[PDB]
Amino acid sequence: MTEYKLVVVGAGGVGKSALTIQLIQNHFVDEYDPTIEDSYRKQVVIDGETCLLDILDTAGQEEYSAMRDQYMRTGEGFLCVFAINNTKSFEDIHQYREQIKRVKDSDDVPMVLVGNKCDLAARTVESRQAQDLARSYGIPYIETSAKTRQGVEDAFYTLVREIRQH
Ligand SMILES: Nc1nc2c(ncn2[C@@H]2O[C@H](COP(=O)(O)OP(=O)(O)NP(=O)(O)O)[C@@H](O)[C@H]2O)c(=O)[nH]1
Ligand SMILES: [Ca+2]
Ligand SMILES: [Ca+2]
Ligand SMILES: [Ca+2]
Ligand SMILES: [Mg+2]
Repeated sequence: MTEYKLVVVGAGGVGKSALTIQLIQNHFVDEYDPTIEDSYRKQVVIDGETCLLDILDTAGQEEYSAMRDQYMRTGEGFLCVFAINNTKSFEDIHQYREQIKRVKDSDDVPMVLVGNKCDLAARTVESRQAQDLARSYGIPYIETSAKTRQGVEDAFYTLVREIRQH
């Protein structure tokens, strides 16, 4: 079976862990525990292929972002996450993308842009704005909620499909 090495990156609090944990363990994490670096592994069937997802959940806080560069180097695809109720996290995305380009030493890295927390009504980032950004990078935009499960499978699976196009 093929292994896919997925990396989840973005600002602190945007819901990286919650998204990952919702995909792998099928429940919502209500509390906020800042992440250092954790991995998860699940065998899944995606478009007929049995594959091993290896997911690295990275830190978003400056204080906890110690070995992040080194860990991200082996990533085959990256989930770039912001929260639709946090404009600064959307503004920060470019910096995460620049870091992926450094760490992979390449212009062409499989990525998906993710607007998380789409269950909340306090939207400051409109879909159209995220779509444009994603369009400039040549990647898709998917909105997700880790709370309701909406788009969660779709976002990670799309990322596998992006890696397959590489
Ligand atoms: N309503 C809602 N809340 C969410 C969602 N995703 C995450 N949260 C909430 O936001 C907080 C932070 O989520 P978490 O996954 O820890 O964020 P993170 O990106 O892994 N934080 P860090 O970068 O510090 O590791 C948690 O209290 C969590 O319940 C979502 O889709 N909807
Ligand atoms: Ca819970
Ligand atoms: Ca602001
Ligand atoms: Ca606005
Ligand atoms: Mg986390």
